Amino acid sequence: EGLIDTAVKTAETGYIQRRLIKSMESVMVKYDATVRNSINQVVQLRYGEDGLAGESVEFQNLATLKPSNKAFEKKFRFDYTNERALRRTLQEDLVKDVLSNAHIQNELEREFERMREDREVLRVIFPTGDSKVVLPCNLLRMIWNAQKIFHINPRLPSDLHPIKVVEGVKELSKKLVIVNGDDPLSRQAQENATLLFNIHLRSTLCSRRMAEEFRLSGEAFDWLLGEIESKFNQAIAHPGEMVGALAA
Amino acid sequence: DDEEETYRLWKIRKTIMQLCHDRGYLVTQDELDQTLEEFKAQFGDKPSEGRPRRTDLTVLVAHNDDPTDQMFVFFPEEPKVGIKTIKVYCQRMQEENITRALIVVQQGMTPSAKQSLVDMAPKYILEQFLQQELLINITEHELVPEHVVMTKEEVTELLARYKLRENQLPRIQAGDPVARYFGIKRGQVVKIIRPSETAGRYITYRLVQ
Amino acid sequence: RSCLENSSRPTSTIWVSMLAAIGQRIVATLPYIKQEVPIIIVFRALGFVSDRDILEHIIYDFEDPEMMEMVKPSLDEAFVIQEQNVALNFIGSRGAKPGVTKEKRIKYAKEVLQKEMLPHVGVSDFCETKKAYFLGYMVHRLLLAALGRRELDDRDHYGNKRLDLAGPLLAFLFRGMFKNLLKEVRIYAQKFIDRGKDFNLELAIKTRIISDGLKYSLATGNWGDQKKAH
Amino acid sequence: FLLGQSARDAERAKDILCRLEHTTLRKVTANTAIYYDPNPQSTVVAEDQEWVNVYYEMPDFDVARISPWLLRVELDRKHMTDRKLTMEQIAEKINAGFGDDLNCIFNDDNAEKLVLRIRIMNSDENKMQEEEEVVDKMDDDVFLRCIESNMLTDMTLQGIEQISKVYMHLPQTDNKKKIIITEDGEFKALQEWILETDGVSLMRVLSEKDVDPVRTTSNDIVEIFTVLGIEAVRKALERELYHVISFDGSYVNYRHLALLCDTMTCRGHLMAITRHGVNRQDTGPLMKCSFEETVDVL
Amino acid sequence: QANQKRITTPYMTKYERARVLGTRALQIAMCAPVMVELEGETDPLLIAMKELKARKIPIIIRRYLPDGSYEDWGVDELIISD
Amino acid sequence: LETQFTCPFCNHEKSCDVKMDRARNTGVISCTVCLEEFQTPITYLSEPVDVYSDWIDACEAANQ
Amino acid sequence: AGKFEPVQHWCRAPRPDGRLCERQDRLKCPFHGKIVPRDDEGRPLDPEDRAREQRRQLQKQERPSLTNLKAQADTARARIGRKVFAKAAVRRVVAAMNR
RNA sequence: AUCGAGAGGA
Ligand SMILES: [Zn+2]
Ligand SMILES: [Zn+2]
Repeated sequence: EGLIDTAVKTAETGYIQRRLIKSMESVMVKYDATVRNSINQVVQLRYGEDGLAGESVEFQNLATLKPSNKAFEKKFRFDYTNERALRRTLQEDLVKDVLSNAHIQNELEREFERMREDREVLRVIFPTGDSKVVLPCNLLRMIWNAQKIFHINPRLPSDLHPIKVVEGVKELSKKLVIVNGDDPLSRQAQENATLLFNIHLRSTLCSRRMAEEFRLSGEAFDWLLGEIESKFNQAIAHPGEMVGALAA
Repeated sequence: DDEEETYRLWKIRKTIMQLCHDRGYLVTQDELDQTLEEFKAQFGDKPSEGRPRRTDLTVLVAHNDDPTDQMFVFFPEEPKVGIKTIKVYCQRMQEENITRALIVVQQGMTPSAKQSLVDMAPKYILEQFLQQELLINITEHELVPEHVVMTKEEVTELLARYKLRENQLPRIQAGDPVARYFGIKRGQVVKIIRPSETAGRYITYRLVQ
Repeated sequence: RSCLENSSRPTSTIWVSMLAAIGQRIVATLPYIKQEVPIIIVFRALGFVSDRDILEHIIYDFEDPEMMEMVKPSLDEAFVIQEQNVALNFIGSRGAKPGVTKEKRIKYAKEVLQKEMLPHVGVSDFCETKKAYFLGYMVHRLLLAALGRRELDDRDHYGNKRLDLAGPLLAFLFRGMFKNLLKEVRIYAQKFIDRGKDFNLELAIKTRIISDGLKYSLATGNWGDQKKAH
Repeated sequence: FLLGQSARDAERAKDILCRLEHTTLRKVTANTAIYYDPNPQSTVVAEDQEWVNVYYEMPDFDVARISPWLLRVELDRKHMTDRKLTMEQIAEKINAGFGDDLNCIFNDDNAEKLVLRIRIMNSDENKMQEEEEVVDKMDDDVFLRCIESNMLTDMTLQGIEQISKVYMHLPQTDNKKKIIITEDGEFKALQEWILETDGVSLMRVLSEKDVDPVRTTSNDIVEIFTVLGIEAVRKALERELYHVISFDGSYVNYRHLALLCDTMTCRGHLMAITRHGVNRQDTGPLMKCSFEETVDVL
Repeated sequence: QANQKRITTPYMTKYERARVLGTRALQIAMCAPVMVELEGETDPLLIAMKELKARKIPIIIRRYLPDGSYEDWGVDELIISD
Repeated sequence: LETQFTCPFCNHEKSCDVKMDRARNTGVISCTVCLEEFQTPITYLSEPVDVYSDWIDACEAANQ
Repeated sequence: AGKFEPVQHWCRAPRPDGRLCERQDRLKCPFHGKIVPRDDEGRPLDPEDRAREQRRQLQKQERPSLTNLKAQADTARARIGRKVFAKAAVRRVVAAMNR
């Protein structure tokens, strides 16, 4: 029976392979980053739905999807009020700034509110709570690389001000562009094409995890932002990619 | 038996009010969420006794943007609607000066009535629904993503942004269940918002054909 | 697939089939007859006229009413034909050329029933009892299958199969070649008897037919007439 | 998928199962017989005079209209009670299907045998139209055999005609369990009854009273396209291809499946990966001829 | 299309790199002048790769858009990813 | 089977057609060239060629 | 998934004889309609349901030329025949028979 | 040299 199946299955599968190629052979990423057929009809406005090449993405976990509300708050909401925990996590001039500067405290609070909103968006996208997702830049491995390149001692307080984390992640998000243009259609399509990656970026690279868990220094964080930018741009699909023949 | 017909009539009414609200006609929250016992209280519990008659079920609604833009919903009593009944509704629409109506039919519609819906279409737009296809609102089903009918201005902005002709958009048939639900005609565009497991969200656009 | 014990002709296949008030009707696909015949008409053409006498060939124990109920629709269907001559006419109306006289249609039907239907049971006259019993056995086997009392046959079961070796394979060729040789001997000699004079048979026999037919088929492996190689 | 308590109580799930699965009279009938029973007052079947007389010793129907041919059907208790079906409903379905032209009477459920008695009711004028009493087809016993053959197989007692079988089970796998977000914000899986069917009739099933109309779905994509439209079949086709590809644990990057499903659906209708789809696009003739139908295309 | 707002990606594609290197190598083999100093390297394709890394290749890439417009980009304007 | 026949009287080929009047259990065969017609009782088993055979037999019976 | 035959109750409306009914119908009685609880003289045990049932009993108590060729087309046996011999009906039957 | 057939390899 195994010899029969080995001899008989092959014609049907090879015919399926042929028909798929002949159905998709001219489907290509254009220089406008839309995916179009030979009659120039739009099949996808961005390849995949995200503009990325398939070879440059890898499995990652969305850290905010599964936690309970208490564990989410405990892990992600920066506590600027426990002076001794700050003193154990941040150097003295940072603790003095964070304890007193109400503007910085408001920035940290609305950082957390943006994570809370992102969590509710994820809960709609992944209603079965499977956190496993495929995304371009492996953030945890890049953080582990920064930890080793810059000899980060996990047991000492960091010089990295949490406001530099908030601002740096806001500025990085503006450089990861899949849909170009200032008009509201471009702006909305850009927000959509990068929503899940930006949720992952904000939740991984939040001020509290950078203080308590990753303990990166300022120079290591400055390196991490450039690494993420460079690796994201290398993941974008190249015009002329014959993505139909690849899919077939 | 009457407990079945009254439930059917209630469900159909609820779906029609949801449809009217989604088309943008002014529908109150109270009638949008009316419960079965409130339907029994307002219209009756024995339609075989004629309580309600399906003539009692008729709906008239006006658009949120223009109180003179109005639509009927008619529930013919006969199971298989013929041209006589269409002519009666055409007359009522002419005297009330109402250009849109939905005709909800129990079993079907005659070929002559079907053609009569085509042959008056520029001045009076009549649409057919079976009652069976109104017993569930298909737009609540998890496979159906959010459909938003675009304005002509928004279509001009879309085509200008992506520098494309209408014939280069992907299509939707005018007979598509959701196109029929929204009542969209040839040459309109529907924006579709769907979640995506790789971007997070994706919008696509379909030209009605 | 009936074949006479000596291969004077190729096999002829008879099908008796049960069709998919409505009831299960049994019909025969006989050779050289254009249309399926109700089996009870075939039995009447073989000369068994009463329904009881027919069922005695098909249902060996009458105290079995489940089989009786299953033959009953076929006794109903054929009841309009009740005499052997009408049945032989009915069969002969089909297959025979439409214009021929009644005697020729009857004779055609008798010829099919003797020589073409079930030749392994016999090709002689007075074989009709043997043929009625075997055709009755065929219907009985079909009834046992329809009632689920006997299992359907397996085409893979090697008891149901035969291996044609070199001998039978060469005999198949040599029959056709000897027939073509006799044909050509008739064709040669007739244009001498048409010319009123005796012929030398040593010139009539074109020995190339056998010598090159067997040689060609063994050379190429096309097992048949060289003219029909595809 | 079921709503409400019918998702927890197995008896309510079984009630919906009976509401879906097609049951004809044959599925609940043990045997049928046709009798010459010319006087219901002295029925030739002995075992049932005690109830038959109770129907005729009252005025609602007239023995002068009764045909002497009786159709007698015996039902069996297990198949009736597995369906919560009653002979009052069976008779109601008979009279709904044939009107007043056909008379039916039935026994008490106290009996060890469930029986109903059917005969043609001849409410004609007694015209001397005596040429075979009908212009061509049949006598009443052959006609009643035809009525039996029809009633056994083309009379519906419950269910949807296309739904040949229904199964119910608890899903062991979380992909079919209901997932909820708790008040504490955790995901939780709920083990609830689902029904799986052989045969499809999505539009009828969605409209059943306790069926969850949000989650219930077919695997037939043409049914999805007909009931729910082009974007629904775009999502369902992705689900079905994903299920086939992932069944052995293999993984293919989503964008390949997405691009195939978009190619199959961008024209607004289900385009087959076959000459009947690919070679009906606006692609030029040289592209078409490289696939199939080479000479006819040109 | 106006040149003041080019909208195509500023990165050179893998296909552009491939064809630019091939075309430039064939030019060098046909005795086109070389825009870089050579450490005695003689292979036209190695020379082309030196000129690519130097940003000295005298070639314009004309990127056609789906609407039939185009953008002209110099090889020295593009970011080289390899 | 063939459903058009040569006329026994006028020898024209495919000139006779059969009308199966099932409701009256009677079959009529008519020649379009000479309009000779014949009627025979038919059964549900009966077919055009049985009507033609009945006509040829009636003709040969009249030659006696 | 369980099954039982709880039919200890009886239809207890009066017969035309004035004797009470004794038929063990489950839910509908051919002579009496939908079954309801009734007293020792057959009156419903519901002041309102006995009124709706009395109104239903009142509704039940409240409810030349040559031989036209259509007059043979209305007989009961032709009405049944047009169903049972319908081409679609006979096909759906034989489709179920082949299965 | 072509056409056809058969036997083999992965
Ligand atoms: Zn003639
Ligand atoms: Zn009673």
